[PDB]
Amino acid sequence: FDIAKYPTLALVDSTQELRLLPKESLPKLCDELRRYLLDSVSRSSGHFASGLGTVELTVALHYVYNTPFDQLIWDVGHQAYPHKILTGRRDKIGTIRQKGGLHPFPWRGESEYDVLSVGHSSTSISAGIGIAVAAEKEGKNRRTVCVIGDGAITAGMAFEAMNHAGDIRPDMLVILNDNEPGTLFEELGFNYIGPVDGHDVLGLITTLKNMRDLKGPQFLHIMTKKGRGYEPALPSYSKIFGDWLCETAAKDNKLMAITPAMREGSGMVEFSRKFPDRYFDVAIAEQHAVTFAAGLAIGGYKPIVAIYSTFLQRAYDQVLHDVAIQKLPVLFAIDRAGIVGADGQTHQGAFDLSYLRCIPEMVIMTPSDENECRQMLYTGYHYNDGPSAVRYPRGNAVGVELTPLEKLPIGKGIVKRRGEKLAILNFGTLMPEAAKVAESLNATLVDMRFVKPLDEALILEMAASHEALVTVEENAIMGGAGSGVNEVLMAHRKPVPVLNIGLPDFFIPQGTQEEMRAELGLDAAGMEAKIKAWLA
Amino acid sequence: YPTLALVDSTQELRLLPKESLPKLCDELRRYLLGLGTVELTVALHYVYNTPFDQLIWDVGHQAYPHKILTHPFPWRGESEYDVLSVGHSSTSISAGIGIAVAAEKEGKNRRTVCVIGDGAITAGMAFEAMNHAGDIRPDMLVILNDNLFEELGFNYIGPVDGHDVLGLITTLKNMRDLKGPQFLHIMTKLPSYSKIFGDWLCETAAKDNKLMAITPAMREGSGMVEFSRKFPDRYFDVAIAEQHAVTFAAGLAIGGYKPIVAIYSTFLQRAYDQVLHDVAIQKLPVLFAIDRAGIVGADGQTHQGAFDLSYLRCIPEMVIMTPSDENECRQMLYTGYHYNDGPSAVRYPRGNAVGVELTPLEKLPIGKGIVKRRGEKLAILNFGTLMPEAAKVAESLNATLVDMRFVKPLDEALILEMAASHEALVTVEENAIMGGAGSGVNEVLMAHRKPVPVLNIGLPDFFIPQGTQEEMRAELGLDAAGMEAKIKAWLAL
Ligand SMILES: Cc1ncc(C[n+]2csc(CCOP(=O)(O)OP(=O)(O)O)c2C)c(N)n1
Ligand SMILES: [K+]
Ligand SMILES: [K+]
Ligand SMILES: [Mg+2]
Ligand SMILES: [Mg+2]
Repeated sequence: FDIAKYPTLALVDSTQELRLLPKESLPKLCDELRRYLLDSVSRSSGHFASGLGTVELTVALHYVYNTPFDQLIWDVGHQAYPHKILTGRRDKIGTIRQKGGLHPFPWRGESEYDVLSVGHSSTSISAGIGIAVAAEKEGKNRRTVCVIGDGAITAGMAFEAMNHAGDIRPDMLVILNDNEPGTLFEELGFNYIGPVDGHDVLGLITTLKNMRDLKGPQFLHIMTKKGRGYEPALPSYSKIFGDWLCETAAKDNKLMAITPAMREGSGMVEFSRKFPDRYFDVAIAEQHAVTFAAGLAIGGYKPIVAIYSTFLQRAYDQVLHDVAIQKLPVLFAIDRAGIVGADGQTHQGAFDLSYLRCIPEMVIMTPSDENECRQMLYTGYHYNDGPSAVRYPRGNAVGVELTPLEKLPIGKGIVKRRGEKLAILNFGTLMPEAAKVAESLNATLVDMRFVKPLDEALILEMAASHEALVTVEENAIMGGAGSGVNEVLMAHRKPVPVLNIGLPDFFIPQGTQEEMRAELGLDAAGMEAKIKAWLA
Repeated sequence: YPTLALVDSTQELRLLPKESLPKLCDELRRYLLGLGTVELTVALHYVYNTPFDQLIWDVGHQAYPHKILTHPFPWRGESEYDVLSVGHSSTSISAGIGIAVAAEKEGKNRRTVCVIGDGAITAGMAFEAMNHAGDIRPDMLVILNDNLFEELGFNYIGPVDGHDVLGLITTLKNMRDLKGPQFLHIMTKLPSYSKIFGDWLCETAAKDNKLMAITPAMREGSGMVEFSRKFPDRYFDVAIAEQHAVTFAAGLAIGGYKPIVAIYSTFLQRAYDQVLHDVAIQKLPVLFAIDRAGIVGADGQTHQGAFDLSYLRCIPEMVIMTPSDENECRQMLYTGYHYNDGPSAVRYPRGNAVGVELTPLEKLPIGKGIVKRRGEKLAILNFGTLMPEAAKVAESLNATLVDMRFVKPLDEALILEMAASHEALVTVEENAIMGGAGSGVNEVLMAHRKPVPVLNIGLPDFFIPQGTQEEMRAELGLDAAGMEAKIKAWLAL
């Protein structure tokens, strides 16, 4: 790279080299690393911003700790760009977030300097304790350290971890990256130090050096500048939801909406401002969000849990045990359903149509466009026999016309086109492509609307009038909606070939949503090819 | 029981004179003859206007006295005095602040009180609940039945004697008009699969230094008592924290050890995200010993390990094994333990094993089922411990019988071979039919466009009620006679 523009950064290709530089040279390095971050990564990545706040902390860590031998763990990892830059990926940083480029967050297979693959938050301390325990048994003096944000240390996990750490007392350092006190951490069993200036590299080095050597659970609380923030993980469906939320809240006082620290992402900013008394941000606590909704439901209100498909994974037990078993009519507005894009593997809303389907009493809806979305939220909100869910992708609507809200009959699909030989059953926002395939193959097209309960009569009807069925969904094929269709046919002993089109059995790689959907054969062309190969 | 006899409703309890209450506790305590919440239960129903005021018990395992003055745990559909249906722990505070906020907006002065044990306050969801309450500050009382909070946002009171009936009454009454979140701290006083698991653990821990066994507060339940005593340095009880349990295992694997997470199928539901994000995505070889898989019996809907094979199955890189007997179980534990390319799981039911011969440990080829009987027209694919019954059906209908062994990856060749060899297939599993093992079988046949009819036998789409395992299995048709009857009717379609 521009060796003359960054004379000091140039002297670092590995942390080993970095540890060779003299202390007084570090402040200058930090300046070059900060400028380099702003000059090489596409601003379209947003996370470069979160990285800015850890520049000094990262240099201090790799200078004091013996990495990659010592184990460094970043929570979430959206703040690890400088970490990647200082660990042999300086000249590859410009490709981060892109298809075939560096991972959006630390990834174990990408580098020996990445100890834990992260994306969801609050996992650092737990894995960290496991790592420190192994290091202690190893007996080679391997050191452990975790960097966790003020927001991430909000999850129950973090508490379970810290409480456990407080008991077995492993030699490890937990660094609180506070960019928004210590009594709690001391009560939990940690030796607390801070708050400290997180942008004083030399000050952090001498502090880190001392604590790296101390025994037992150590906790350093630092403060970093938050900056202007970053973008969260035809109107978007998030805005559709938000708008519906506001208008519904104005109609009746029973609406209560909850988010686990994703107000903006789920499109609830305007809502939270106009109805502060109907809004709840439980912090990064998906588990409490759901059971809190149960309580509200029990108390006679109508709770709505706004949660991403990927994060809803952490509240599975509350959904099933605290809401489903009790038939509590909680409405789940699941955003980021399907492939989410740049965030990659750790954030795909690839499994909700499966893990939710095996749950008794659960009603699962999948809108094909923004009007259907509104109608289903409406239906879900007025469905009081149990829990209901409406899932939608990250992205813009199709631009359809919006009709007056009307409850949709539960478990009923609707044929959109009458064809021959082939009947394509669509579940979700992949409809536009499915529509192209049907028109191109003169096949029958059905918008299933409900994943559960399934419109069995309609399935049986399509099977009886066609040679083969094709199911389309943006979710894992295994256990998903198509799988549900197969189950119905098998039960009635009407074995009609069914091609289940959906997500393959591997975690979906990062890239553009369009770019990744095409690569997986989830577009008109790709789908027709699959059908061709299958029939062949 | 002269004092208790005068109590058939909590309204009658409130009519009695204070001085009489202590005698009631002694009687109530002898009637039962858990008994450690007698004094508190009375105090609460005596001071609070229940069932108008909402009383929430965490876990419910110790709600017997509560039920007398009023299912194994409090169930909303049973009584109106059971505000929240429980089973799993740490839900009280969570649903409770939800109920407190509702009561706040209702404006009818309805009170909210949650009773939680010291074990339940170790769960991550209790931490999230208290934090949130300390923020929005709803009017409510959390009672810690002990047999930091001020830092979370609560006004702490105590400690106080939990066995002093009149004492608790006075205190509860004194806190009547205290606003915001209040916290009252009181002080109170034939082999089974679980067995083969524990023995296997001890045996294995004696062969290497890598094994590490973790449990989220269920030592005896998972039959690990012996192991904890013989290999204290390989045992880890992380309290009621399923999430941390799994991610802690991930860390042990990253460090070079071979972690084994011993957890109930129901509770594993609470660590779903850690299993998927912290183990599967990193392809870390953690082994999961899933106990109480299938119908557990007396514990009811809140403890049924019924979705086990459905939620793990959609996860990429996951290896799922379903022992048909105790010998298979040890082979699979051994296999899963030495499978280093990713996470593996071995699920087994609560209760006694079949009584088969135990053969020396040997690795099983991943994703390979085995044909046990070759019949005609029908091929029965078994997944799990319902095999004895499935075998009876096989002999009765002269059907081919196969022990699939793996739920994932499935033995596709065997499935395609069987489908080509018969007119129909029948899958048997003690898991929800929807998204289960058999469902996976359907998927293979369809992907190959070889649609032979398949009869998926498993648990129905409703939470199954409490009752002995045999009773529930016979009632659901997971009986030999029930299965055969199901097959006949299915073929009669
Ligand atoms: C379990 C989980 N829930 C939600 C998210 C979405 N998320 C990603 S970043 C973030 C906030 C993290 O806050 P903090 O650790 O203080 O870092 P900061 O946002 O200040 O950069 C959230 C909610 C997540 N990654 N994981
Ligand atoms: K509802
Ligand atoms: K293993
Ligand atoms: Mg922060
Ligand atoms: Mg207790």
